[PDB]
Amino acid sequence: AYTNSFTRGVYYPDKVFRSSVLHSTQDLFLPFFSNVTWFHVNPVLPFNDGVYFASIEKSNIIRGWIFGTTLDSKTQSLLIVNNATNVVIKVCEFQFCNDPFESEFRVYSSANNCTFEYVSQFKNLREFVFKNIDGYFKIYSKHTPIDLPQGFSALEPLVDLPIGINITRFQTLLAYYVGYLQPRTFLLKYNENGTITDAVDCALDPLSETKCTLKSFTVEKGIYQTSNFRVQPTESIVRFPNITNLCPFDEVFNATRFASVYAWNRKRISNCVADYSVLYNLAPFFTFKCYGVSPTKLNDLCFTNVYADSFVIRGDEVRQIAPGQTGNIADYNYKLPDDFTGCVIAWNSNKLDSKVSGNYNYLYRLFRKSNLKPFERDISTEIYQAGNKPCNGVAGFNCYFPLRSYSFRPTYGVGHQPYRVVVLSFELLHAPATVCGPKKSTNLVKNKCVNFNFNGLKGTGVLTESNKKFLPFQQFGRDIADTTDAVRDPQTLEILDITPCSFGGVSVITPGTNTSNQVAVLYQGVNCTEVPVAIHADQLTPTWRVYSTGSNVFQTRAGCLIGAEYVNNSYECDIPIGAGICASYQTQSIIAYTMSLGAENSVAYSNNSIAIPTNFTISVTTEILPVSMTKTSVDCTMYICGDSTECSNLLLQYGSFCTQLKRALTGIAVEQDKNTQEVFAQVKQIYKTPPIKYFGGFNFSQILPDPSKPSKRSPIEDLLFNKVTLDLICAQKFKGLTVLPPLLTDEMIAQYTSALLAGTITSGWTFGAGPALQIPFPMQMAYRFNGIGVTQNVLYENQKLIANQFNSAIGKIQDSLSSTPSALGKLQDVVNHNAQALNTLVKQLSSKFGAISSVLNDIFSRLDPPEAEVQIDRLITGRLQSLQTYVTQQLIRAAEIRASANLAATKMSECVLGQSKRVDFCGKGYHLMSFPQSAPHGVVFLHVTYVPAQEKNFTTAPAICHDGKAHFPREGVFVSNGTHWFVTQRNFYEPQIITTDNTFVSGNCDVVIGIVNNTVY
Amino acid sequence: AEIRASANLAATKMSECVLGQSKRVDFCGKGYHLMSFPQSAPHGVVFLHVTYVPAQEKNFTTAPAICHDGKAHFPREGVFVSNGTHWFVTQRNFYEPQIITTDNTFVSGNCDVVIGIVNNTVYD
Amino acid sequence: LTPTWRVYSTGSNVFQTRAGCLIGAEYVNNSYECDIPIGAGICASYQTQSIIAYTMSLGAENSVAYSNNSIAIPTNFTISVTTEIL
Amino acid sequence: NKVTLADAGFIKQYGDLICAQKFKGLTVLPPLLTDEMIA
Amino acid sequence: PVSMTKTSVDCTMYICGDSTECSNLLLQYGSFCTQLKRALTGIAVEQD
Ligand SMILES: *[C@@H]1O[C@H](CO)[C@@H](O)[C@H](O)[C@H]1NC(C)=O
Ligand SMILES: *[C@@H]1O[C@H](CO)[C@@H](O)[C@H](O)[C@H]1NC(C)=O
Ligand SMILES: *[C@@H]1O[C@H](CO)[C@@H](O)[C@H](O)[C@H]1NC(C)=O
Ligand SMILES: *[C@@H]1O[C@H](CO)[C@@H](O)[C@H](O)[C@H]1NC(C)=O
Ligand SMILES: *[C@@H]1O[C@H](CO)[C@@H](O)[C@H](O)[C@H]1NC(C)=O
Ligand SMILES: *[C@@H]1O[C@H](CO)[C@@H](O)[C@H](O)[C@H]1NC(C)=O
Ligand SMILES: *[C@@H]1O[C@H](CO)[C@@H](O)[C@H](O)[C@H]1NC(C)=O
Ligand SMILES: *[C@@H]1O[C@H](CO)[C@@H](O)[C@H](O)[C@H]1NC(C)=O
Ligand SMILES: *[C@@H]1O[C@H](CO)[C@@H](O)[C@H](O)[C@H]1NC(C)=O
Ligand SMILES: *[C@@H]1O[C@H](CO)[C@@H](O)[C@H](O)[C@H]1NC(C)=O
Ligand SMILES: *[C@@H]1O[C@H](CO)[C@@H](O)[C@H](O)[C@H]1NC(C)=O
Ligand SMILES: *[C@@H]1O[C@H](CO)[C@@H](O)[C@H](O)[C@H]1NC(C)=O
Ligand SMILES: *[C@@H]1O[C@H](CO)[C@@H](O)[C@H](O)[C@H]1NC(C)=O
Ligand SMILES: *[C@@H]1O[C@H](CO)[C@@H](O)[C@H](O)[C@H]1NC(C)=O
Repeated sequence: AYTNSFTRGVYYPDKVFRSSVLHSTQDLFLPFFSNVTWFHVNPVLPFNDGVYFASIEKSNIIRGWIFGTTLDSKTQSLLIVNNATNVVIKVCEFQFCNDPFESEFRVYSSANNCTFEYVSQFKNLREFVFKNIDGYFKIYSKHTPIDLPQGFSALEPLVDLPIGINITRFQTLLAYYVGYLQPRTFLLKYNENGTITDAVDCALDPLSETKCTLKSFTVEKGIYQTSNFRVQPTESIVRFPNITNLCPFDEVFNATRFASVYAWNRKRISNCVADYSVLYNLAPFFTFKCYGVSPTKLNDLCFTNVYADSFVIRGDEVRQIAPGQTGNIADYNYKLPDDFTGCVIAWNSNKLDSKVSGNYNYLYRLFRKSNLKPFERDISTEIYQAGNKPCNGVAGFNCYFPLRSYSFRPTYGVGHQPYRVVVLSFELLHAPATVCGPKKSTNLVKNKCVNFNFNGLKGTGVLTESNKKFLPFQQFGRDIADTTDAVRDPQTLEILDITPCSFGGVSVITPGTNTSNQVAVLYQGVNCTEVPVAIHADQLTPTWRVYSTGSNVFQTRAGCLIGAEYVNNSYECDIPIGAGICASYQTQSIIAYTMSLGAENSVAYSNNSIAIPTNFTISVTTEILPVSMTKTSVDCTMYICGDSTECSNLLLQYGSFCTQLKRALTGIAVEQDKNTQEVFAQVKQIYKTPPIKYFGGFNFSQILPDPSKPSKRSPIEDLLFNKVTLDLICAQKFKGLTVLPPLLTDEMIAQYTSALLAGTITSGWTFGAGPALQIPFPMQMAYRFNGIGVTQNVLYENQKLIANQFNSAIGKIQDSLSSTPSALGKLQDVVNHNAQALNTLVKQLSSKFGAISSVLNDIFSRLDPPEAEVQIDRLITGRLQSLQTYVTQQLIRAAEIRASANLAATKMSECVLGQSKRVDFCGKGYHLMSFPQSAPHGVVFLHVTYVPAQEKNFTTAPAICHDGKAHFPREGVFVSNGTHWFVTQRNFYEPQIITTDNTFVSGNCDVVIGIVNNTVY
Repeated sequence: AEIRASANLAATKMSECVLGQSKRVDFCGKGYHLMSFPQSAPHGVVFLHVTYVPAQEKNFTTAPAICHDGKAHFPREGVFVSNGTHWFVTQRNFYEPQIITTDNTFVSGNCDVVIGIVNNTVYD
Repeated sequence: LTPTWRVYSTGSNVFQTRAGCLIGAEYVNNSYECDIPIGAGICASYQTQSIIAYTMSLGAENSVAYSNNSIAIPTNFTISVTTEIL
Repeated sequence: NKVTLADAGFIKQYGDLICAQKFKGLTVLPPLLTDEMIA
Repeated sequence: PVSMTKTSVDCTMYICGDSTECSNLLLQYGSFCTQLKRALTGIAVEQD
């Protein structure tokens, strides 16, 4: 039968204790919700990559297993039996009987050579995990007092056996379930007492991939870039030249007599198959040193200009056959270019060249005027002159013959014994190739993703017939990036274009893990006709699938959306997809739609119709502005090195990096206090509110300091300081990352805010321009109504209604902040950004950066200084880069916060210390006044504005013709109830009788279009 | 980027403080801005801001409106203040008491709504 | 002691602050304008003769005589000329 | 018609400089608001 | 100007194009690609 494995088979991947962490592990796991085979009480199930084995029973019916390859005597098989006394393990040549199954003698007949033996110690669930890696048979296990259960439980290591055999099949020695392992990435959640309490299978589905991307088990609503889909190569091809003759290496290496180093011999190698394995049969212990390549890779490459230079030298000069070496041999005999690509093969040839008597067939130049250029040969015998004399003639004093013989003898020490040297020079500068290693050519697959190899150029992509034409000397084409984009096929000589395999970005639209587990997927920049759908795991690198269902596939200019039904109704954007398309959870399913820009409203325009408001609303709105960020300090050496003195000494050689970082962070830290001072320290005097808090009916209790509180904060300020969350700090501290306190405490900032509020309440805007002049609050409001163009009588006649509207509006602010979650989101964003940056810095200390380990002490305690310093250099470079990135991001964030703080200071000056006429600067409507409230890292402004309401249509005229004079309203607009004509102020309907004092006259009523006949009393 | 923000601010101040008179509070100095003068400085600009600062304040009694002949009067371009026994209308930022006439105030309704209205003669 | 040198803790010249331990300054109870900022509201200055730590002063307290019928009006003015450097 | 865009971030159908960038892993995403909605 | 081009980078494709050994090595340089992606996503959201 078959059943669902659920979330079972997780096993502790390491022996390290961990607590309150989310750790990511790549290992052989049992994929979640896997189809496991259920057997009941059996056959010989295969061993694919490791096995999860479960056994629900209460009678020890299951006793062991037999892992092996043929399970016969012709091979070696592992045997594991659980006898009531012990457990027996035996890798040994077993002729297992056909139905093994208490008489243990009924399992196998013969037990030939045994290379490994070992002995050790409500139904029940015995879970096991068997793996075979690097010759080790690992077993993890767990017992649970109990269709597999549907809970989470993790398996602990039991034993690793060095059994040294391949295991392809196994059989249970007699309900047991058998699942299989695959290479997977898992996100494991460790408990506080170090217990794995949950896992996420990253490759299970798109939501799991989102969870692993965010390193969390809960995903908020939104759209997340999770990974990129990548089409995988279907097959592989190899295209090498058709040449089959072997290279003439025997006539080079196996030569009766080699040349002299001064007249060294050069041989051209072409049109042949170069099998370098034929080497390694030279005078044993020979030197085979390569430059630009590795000896083990020569058989896999193709070469352009292969030359074999052969000569004989003395052993102690073999070190001189290398780039940049100096000496008689390297200066006057045989020089190699500094940029030499090739291989030097040297081997002692005492038994070929040495002569008991002295061999004079091998000479070397000892004296030359100048040095030689690379690969140059000098075969002249002129007399070298070390003296100023006209040496022209024969040898003598300061006149030496330039060549001297080695005189190799069998009795010499190794250092002066003959060595035969062969230098192979080749250009791996691709180019058309004639010498190639032994490699078989497959067929050419076009218009299909493949792994390809053209004369050693390896790659993956799609090959198409090219319209480009190469010149005879050209074999590859290159693009702007200098990557090969065209290749001439070595056999047919046609030109093929190389294109990358289809790939793209994938985004996951989630309504929120809380709300639902449904997801939609956006394949970005792709049309649905091209969305990968390959069934087998050969495509869509994510490796999960979101199959179509008809109405669940939509095409947007941002890409193809799968899993969201498109609707024709328009809404506000909930989750932005792009190109006008948004998505949301209907409730039940995810729906995509075109976003609405808002509701239409045709304004009734006429040449004589005017709408005048008849009422108003006092609106109180909120504006939240960051003012400062956490001041941070970094102990550079403690972060980079951390208790390692060797690392500190090595660090000293890297420059003034830490001084620069400290200076930049100090600049940011000082700027934060400057920001706070510029926002809140505007007042010179700490004004205090009057003990008797009557203000004409206006109630400031929610904004004024509350004397009960130990901090003397207002109720709204307390709500703000509780809504913004401001052991991880200790972990950061241990790495040298510290937070510096702000200069102004929250009590001092609240005191500044209180002084500002008292000044504005008791004196209006006068305390911002000089001495604070007291004025009754209703009179101040009358001034602020005169500011927005409303006559004073409006306030005094509506004092109680205005006061009540203000009080109710101020009352709703507490709810509005506390209710809407993402209200303080800007200040919380500042806090979260700092915390995230520091946590990222701490987490970067576990990165190896290509070194063998991220622990400096382990590197120093296991390596000699020469190589240790290389590894430590990798680590120090990586950590320095982490610090530099952190400081640069901090500088950019501090610039942005400084802009926000300059804006907050401007708002403090122009909305709290005065009444602003700038539209939308201090709230939506017509600004009346504003109140500041401190917030953990910023300032909240409560803007009080006047909003017209209950508008009424009237008929209007540009002017009034009376007595023959044209009349225009001095401080208002002409309106008509329908039959009578009044003059009204603009923002409040207050009709008045048209007199010659509320009106002025200019010209006759013959030029003013629209002029109307009436009487100006 | 920081210096460019500073130079944008300096250009704005050159436009609104030197080429005009600014109503924005504290944009062109502390006090009510009258005018400003630019002076070039080595790598920047210096603005000499000339502002009007009120001084030598005196307390007065004040009322929202004045009741006369059963009519409520609100000041046109001033506030009502009292020497102690008589009543004047003054401009806000400088003590310039004037006899309350029916030319520097306006009538709006009766003296039965304003919370604080005071009886006195509005000379016609 | 990594910095080797040590400043003697004479008792009256050791103080605890949220910024850390201050040694070589005497905490007083007067409030002056901040001269050298230590942090968390604490500043330092040369008294004259020794270094003193103190809680910084936000400014001189003031109380505006608010009533529901009293208005302060300036009788005079000053023409001020301030400087702004950009 | 006076400002020339380079990519504009719209669907590319498999089969110049944009192609080079895309093959190297660099893409342009479309703005949320279209030109018509901004208009 | 109001907005600029929104850009996305496939870090693995740029650094390790079509090489798998390079990708498995790149898995050891920490969260660099994740930080780059987060920064560019922040820019892209800021444009809208
Ligand atoms: C972890 O184990 C400890 C053992 O002392 C126990 O006290 C604690 O409650 C456990 N944690 C849980 C149950 O979350
Ligand atoms: C040299 O000769 C030996 C013996 O015939 C042979 O095994 C070897 O491969 C030859 N070396 C080369 C480089 O051909
Ligand atoms: C995607 O490909 C199909 C098939 O060629 C085509 O009809 C469609 O227009 C393409 N998508 C876009 C956005 O052009
Ligand atoms: C006044 O408005 C109406 C309707 O919009 C229009 O027909 C008429 O021409 C306008 N007046 C004049 C003088 O055009
Ligand atoms: C103005 O609005 C208020 C509600 O805030 C209402 O009580 C009052 O009656 C309205 N005034 C008029 C004249 O409708
Ligand atoms: C002012 O408002 C607070 C909170 O809404 C309330 O408790 C208090 O009684 C109010 N004061 C007056 C004088 O109405
Ligand atoms: C003004 O008139 C238009 C059309 O005549 C009407 O739709 C609108 O509701 C009116 N507005 C008011 C405030 O009466
Ligand atoms: C004219 O305005 C008066 C208010 O002053 C109003 O009582 C009257 O109804 C208006 N005329 C018409 C025709 O509505
Ligand atoms: C307004 O009165 C004047 C006075 O003679 C007259 O000429 C004009 O035609 C009148 N206009 C209308 C629209 O009645
Ligand atoms: C205004 O009255 C208050 C309270 O009596 C007083 O302290 C203040 O000095 C007075 N103002 C002037 C300018 O005399
Ligand atoms: C009242 O004003 C009058 C001027 O009309 C003058 O007696 C003096 O300034 C004030 N009187 C008192 C007692 O303040
Ligand atoms: C002003 O005069 C009216 C009319 O007699 C009276 O009702 C009112 O009380 C007077 N005001 C004061 C403050 O005495
Ligand atoms: C006006 O102020 C006085 C003194 O400050 C106070 O006794 C009175 O209650 C206030 N007005 C009202 C209506 O309470
Ligand atoms: C106003 O102040 C000036 C000094 O700035 C002084 O000379 C003058 O007498 C003052 N005027 C009054 C009326 O106090």
